[PDB]
Amino acid sequence: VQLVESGGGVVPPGRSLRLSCATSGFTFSNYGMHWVRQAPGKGLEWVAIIWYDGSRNFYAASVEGRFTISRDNSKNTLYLQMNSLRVEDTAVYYCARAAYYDTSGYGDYWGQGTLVTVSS
Amino acid sequence: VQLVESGGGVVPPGRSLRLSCATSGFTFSNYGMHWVRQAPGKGLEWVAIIWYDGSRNFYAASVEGRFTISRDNSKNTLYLQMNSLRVEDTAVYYCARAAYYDTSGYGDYWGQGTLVTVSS
Amino acid sequence: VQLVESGGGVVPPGRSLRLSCATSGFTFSNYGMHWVRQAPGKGLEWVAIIWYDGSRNFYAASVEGRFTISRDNSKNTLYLQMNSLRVEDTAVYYCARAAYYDTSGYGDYWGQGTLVTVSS
Amino acid sequence: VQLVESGGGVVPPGRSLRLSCATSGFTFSNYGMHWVRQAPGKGLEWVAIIWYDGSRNFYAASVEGRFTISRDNSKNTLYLQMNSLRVEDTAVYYCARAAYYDTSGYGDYWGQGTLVTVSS
Amino acid sequence: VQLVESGGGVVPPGRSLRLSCATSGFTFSNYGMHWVRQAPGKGLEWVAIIWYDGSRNFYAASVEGRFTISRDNSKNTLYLQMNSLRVEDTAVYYCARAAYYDTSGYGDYWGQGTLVTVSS
Amino acid sequence: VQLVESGGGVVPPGRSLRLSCATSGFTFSNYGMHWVRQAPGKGLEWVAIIWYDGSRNFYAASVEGRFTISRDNSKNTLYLQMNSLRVEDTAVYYCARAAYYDTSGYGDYWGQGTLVTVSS
Amino acid sequence: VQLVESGGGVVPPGRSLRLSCATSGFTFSNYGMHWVRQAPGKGLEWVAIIWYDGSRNFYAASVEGRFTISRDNSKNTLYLQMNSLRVEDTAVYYCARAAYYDTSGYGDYWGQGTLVTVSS
Amino acid sequence: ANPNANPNANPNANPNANPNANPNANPNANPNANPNANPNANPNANPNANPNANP
Amino acid sequence: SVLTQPPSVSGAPGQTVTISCTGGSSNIGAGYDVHWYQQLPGTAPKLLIYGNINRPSGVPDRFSGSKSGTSASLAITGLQAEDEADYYCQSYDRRLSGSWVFGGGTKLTVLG
Amino acid sequence: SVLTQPPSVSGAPGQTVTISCTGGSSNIGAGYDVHWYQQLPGTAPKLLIYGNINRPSGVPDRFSGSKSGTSASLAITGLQAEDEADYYCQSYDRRLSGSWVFGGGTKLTVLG
Amino acid sequence: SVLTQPPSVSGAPGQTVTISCTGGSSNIGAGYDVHWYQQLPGTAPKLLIYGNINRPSGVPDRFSGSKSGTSASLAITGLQAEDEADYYCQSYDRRLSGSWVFGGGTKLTVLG
Amino acid sequence: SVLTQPPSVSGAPGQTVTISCTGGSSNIGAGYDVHWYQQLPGTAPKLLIYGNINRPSGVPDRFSGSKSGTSASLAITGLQAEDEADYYCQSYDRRLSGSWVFGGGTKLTVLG
Amino acid sequence: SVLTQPPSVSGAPGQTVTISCTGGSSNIGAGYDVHWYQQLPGTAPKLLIYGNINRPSGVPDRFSGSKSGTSASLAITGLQAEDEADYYCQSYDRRLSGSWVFGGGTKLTVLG
Amino acid sequence: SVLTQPPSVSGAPGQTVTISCTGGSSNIGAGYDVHWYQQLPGTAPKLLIYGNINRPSGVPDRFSGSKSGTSASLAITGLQAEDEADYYCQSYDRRLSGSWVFGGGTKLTVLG
Repeated sequence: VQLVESGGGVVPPGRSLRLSCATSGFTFSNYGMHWVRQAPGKGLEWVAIIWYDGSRNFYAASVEGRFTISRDNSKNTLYLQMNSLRVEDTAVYYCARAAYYDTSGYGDYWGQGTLVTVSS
Repeated sequence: VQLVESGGGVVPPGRSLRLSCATSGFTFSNYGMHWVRQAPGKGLEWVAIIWYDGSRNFYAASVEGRFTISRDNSKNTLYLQMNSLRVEDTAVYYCARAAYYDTSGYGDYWGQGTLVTVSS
Repeated sequence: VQLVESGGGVVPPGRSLRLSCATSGFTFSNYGMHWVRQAPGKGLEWVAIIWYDGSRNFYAASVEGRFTISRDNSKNTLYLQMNSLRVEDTAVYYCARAAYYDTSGYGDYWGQGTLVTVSS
Repeated sequence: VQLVESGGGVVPPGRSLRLSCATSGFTFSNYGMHWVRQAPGKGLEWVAIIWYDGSRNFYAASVEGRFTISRDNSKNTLYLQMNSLRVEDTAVYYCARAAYYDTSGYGDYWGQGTLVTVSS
Repeated sequence: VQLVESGGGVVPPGRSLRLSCATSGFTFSNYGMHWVRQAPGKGLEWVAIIWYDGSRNFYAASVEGRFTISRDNSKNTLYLQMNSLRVEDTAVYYCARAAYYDTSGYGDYWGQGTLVTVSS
Repeated sequence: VQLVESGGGVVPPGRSLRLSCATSGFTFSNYGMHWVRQAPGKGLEWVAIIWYDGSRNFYAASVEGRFTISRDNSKNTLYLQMNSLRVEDTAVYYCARAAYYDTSGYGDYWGQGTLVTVSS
Repeated sequence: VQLVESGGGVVPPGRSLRLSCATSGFTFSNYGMHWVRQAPGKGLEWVAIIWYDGSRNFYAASVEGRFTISRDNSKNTLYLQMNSLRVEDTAVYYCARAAYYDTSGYGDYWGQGTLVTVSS
Repeated sequence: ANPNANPNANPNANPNANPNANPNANPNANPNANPNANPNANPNANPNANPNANP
Repeated sequence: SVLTQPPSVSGAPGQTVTISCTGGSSNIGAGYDVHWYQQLPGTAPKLLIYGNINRPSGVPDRFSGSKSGTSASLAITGLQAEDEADYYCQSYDRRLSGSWVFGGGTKLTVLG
Repeated sequence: SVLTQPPSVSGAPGQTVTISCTGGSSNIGAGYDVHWYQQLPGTAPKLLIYGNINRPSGVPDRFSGSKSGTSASLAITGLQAEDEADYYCQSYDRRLSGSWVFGGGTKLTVLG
Repeated sequence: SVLTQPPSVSGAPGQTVTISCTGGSSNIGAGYDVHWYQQLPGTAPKLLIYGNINRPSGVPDRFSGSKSGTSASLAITGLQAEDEADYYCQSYDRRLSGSWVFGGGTKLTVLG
Repeated sequence: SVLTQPPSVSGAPGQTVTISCTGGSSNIGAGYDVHWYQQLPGTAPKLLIYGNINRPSGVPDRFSGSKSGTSASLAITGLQAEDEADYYCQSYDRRLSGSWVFGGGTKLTVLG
Repeated sequence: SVLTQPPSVSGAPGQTVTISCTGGSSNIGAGYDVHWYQQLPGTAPKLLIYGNINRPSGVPDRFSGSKSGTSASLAITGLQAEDEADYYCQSYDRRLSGSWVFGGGTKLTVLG
Repeated sequence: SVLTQPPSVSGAPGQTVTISCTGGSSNIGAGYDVHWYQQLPGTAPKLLIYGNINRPSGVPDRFSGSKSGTSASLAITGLQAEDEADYYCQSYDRRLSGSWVFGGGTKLTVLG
């Protein structure tokens, strides 16, 4: 199971940026996906989830309305489109594969992460 | 999160009027919605609620059987259909986004409202 | 109903091997199929499922990403393509016809299996 | 709407027999068809269905693999090919025109029926 | 877009009558057509449809097997041939051009109709 | 691939005008063709299509019944015959070579067009 | 079945060259033909096809409009006329007999080709 | 809620669906199809012919 | 036979009788619509009731019925001598491969 | 008469009059789009509304409408004498073999 | 192994023996139906019991079973020498991605 | 206009400017491929992008795009003075009789 | 941050060090399962513990945990130099819109 | 290059080697039949495999083919010194104007 982040870099605030993960080793279409991020020096923060068939999406309160999560099952690819990037959005972004245990869920496989910096 | 009401005006008693609330900035389909009203000189009165998937509706006793609440997820729009308007229905109507805390719920985001006058 | 398997044998580890199950006595195109395996001296392990129209596939965690399940309705045949065979994959493989009862499913008809040995 | 059975008679077990229904009064090519049977002294048993375009066929568990259902739209005729007839297959066979209501279906027009006897 | 009808008249019951809808102003061969009828003093009843290439036909349950719908693309003409006319078939018949929106269809252009009376 | 157009000019309303798109450098007979038009100061409006063998023609609703599209493979030429021209038909007309990807079509090569002016 | 080719050699850019594939052992007039080419050190590229009676021709996009394919059925000979030769057209050209299986075609007999060189 | 695909669902064809033709589909010609010649066909049209020049 | 029906019911002309049809979570309480057929001694079954409450225009309003829970029922009022017949219920059983399932069938005897 | 419509509605010139249309899970709440037609006394019906809210270029904005749940409606505002007409709703009933179903039809009377 | 079965069971011909299958809240007490398979020493397994209590027509009424809470059970009565076999239980674990889960199997030895 | 495009976008040479195209379930979210054309002030609307992401060999690698839901977009990176042009998006609307539908076009102004 | 973890823990190689995670009535006392992740200095978090007590086959049996009331904990026995890492707890807070919540993480220092 | 092939494959005489060819939804997974050709250093390609699995009577029974989704395949068993050749796959790409499309070929070296 490989999950590979791509599309990081640095932008002026107000600009858009698009991240994605290519996957292999498992059937992409059978699993939901998550994005999480970690600002430098900080702990982990959940960002968004997309259901295996794309029918549902949920976002962290701090990014809803600015970020969009999507996926193309035929390309084994997960995407995150960020609009209006703010300085506060500087972080390493990671992909993770959704898993669910009983009363709560978890990620099992993780990618390597990519860095997005927002600065003028 | 922006909530915008539309459709107020002046209607003789016995006639109908339809209100709506356009929304943006959040995923409309993941949240329930509320309507409340404020008579021009009074406090706030709860009017109606509709569940995120449209499966449940509840109405204040003062309007039940005369008012209908509904949603169109594809237009990100909340509607309120008021039939058999009475003079007592004069009020500013507001939409609000449903939120829930623990043992009771609350509205977090509010629109601006629109005025409905019922008079000869 | 009769399920006939062929394609086992012995291969060096790392090699691929394609197994198949030919069927007769029923309409192949109306039923989903399963593969299970039994390592010598061991109990049964579920391996994979394919839906009647090929729209879904699920694999045991122990083989996902290495094994592929497929079918060709015009020849009434179920296939299992195993890549990267490991020593641990030595087993008798069996095909079975999917059946479903209420809250869970089961296999009803079984083939006689074929033996796959992976060894130096 | 007329549905007319033909081709009944008596055979020793193990022999084949072919039944058919001539149809008129409706557009044959737009409807699916059913065959049902009633052994003397018994109730009704469903035997088989064929889709309007021939794409799907389903059979009762007790006859699948022995019976074949088919149709020829150019002749407005429904056929049933029975191979390996058993004594247990003695029954009056009937055609019915498929109809469907909501969560289940029904036959609306029925033929007259024909008797097939299997005996040594 | 013009739809011009001719062929009404009065017949004794049991007799046949043929209607013809001549068309112009559009490419006839690209559209399906409908017939509807309105008994005097009554609302509208759908009667039949024919597909643009003549491959499919559907009829109202009350006329199926008695009425035939057909078309000659080379003359831009739609026909309706009614056999075994009943008194109950008295109505103004209209042709219409098929249109389709999303989950259901509609007629957009309508002819002026012609009157068929069946009486003894 | 060259697409060369000629035939514009000023037309009193109600009169006809014929446009002709001469082509070379490709097998004209293997491709369908399109016409679009652009009223001065406006965007693009699709007008018509003709199939490689002339078997199908489709027109924009705004011109259907007034415009005729045709072709003569022996001269590698595409024609558009416009009758009953209206002031609203003033536009630069362009020809294009049909292309298709998966689910929708597109033009790849374009002519230079010619200006048709309809005015008192 | 035998295909014999001749006509290669060195031609200055811009000039023309004609290839000729002489055939025997089969009824030439009953089969279509193909040409493919292979630049030295490169893989195969399809160039052109001609239908058994010359009623349809297709060309690779990179040569369409510059190359002409033809047949003289009475002489059992396939020709390829290449005009405006470019250096990039240097390749061994081969003729082959068209064949067709089910959802795609193929060659089932190949000639030996001849080398066309375009050079300054 | 579990966001993953659900195994443990009936994998068999469903013999409970309207088997009749559906009289609710666009009856019009479809202006969304490849208008080109289609270079994917048997170029050897010779396996089946009337041996009699006349019918 | 997966739907349960009494083998026989009866009553004098002018009486009201009912015919039951009982299933389970796979075929009545499952949300599947129940249908009824009438068979006369020398012919093919005729549709009597469809869609639980509806009926062909060829059926007089003497026959009606409904469904609730896992039990469906055919009510016959104004019982006539002519009503002697075999009545069958029909549904869909989600545990089986067939499109239709039937009940055992009930014979209605009119006590003339 | 598949879809339910009042046989008659009315109002004085300038007023708002609405015409309802009610179906069920088979034809409005079923997700099928609702269409409306206008018929004048000596001619064929004219498409008034299509696609629940859209209308032909031949229709003035006096007529508009919507669909919600199993209910549908045609609203006429600025009622004119010329609006005296029969209005019909149309949809598709998934339980029937025909492509179109119509409501009973409503006559709009203008109280001039 | 997901479902727990004893590795061995035995008894004399004519006796009654049982084979247990114990799960938990995710697989048996979860409401998922339990199935049983019989494997004879030189072949593929045969469905013995399905749907917790039902069985193929090819199985004599010697074999029956039940399910309660998280514990399922196979009862064999009138034990014969011919019942020597490996018996396996099967269910569905909602915590895993696979359609089926099995117990480890129990070997039944008949003490002839 | 069928597809929605902003009338104007801009940026300085060296900046990134994007041009949106928004449709609906009739033409983008419908699964129809989106195409882009570039019209310079005195020429024909040359194909820029096809198949949502592909482009003719005559197009510099500064142009790219994507499609998601009902939205689609053309991005220009490394914006040049020479990119001043009218950009149009094209798709197919399943509710209309025509082969192609267009947005109204967007003018890209380069702030040189 | 709705789950509280100490910012730092430590111990000598060979000692047992525990990392707590304290929530409240909305997340741990609410019955939502607690998960743990391990992050090494230059990589992505790795699942360490799941389902409160279970662990991936890639985790040494040196790591274990528990859940009680609103408290949860990760115990690391046989502390090695290689255990220097950031450990995070994860659960679900029913008062928030997000699927996962995390504590701030605890850094484990091995006093080599 | 339309279809994707690795540039090289090898093995010792007596060994089994395979040659792959992977396409997309427009050329192999599209349902188009894949063909294979073998080219010797001084001549034209020879039909090796047709119809994904079949072959000419002039081909030794050492060669056979297959297909799964978008992946086509050629297997060579009993590798001989004489199998040194360029192996090419062929299919039809629905997005292109040509009758045939090819991969770039795979070079087979026999380690003799």
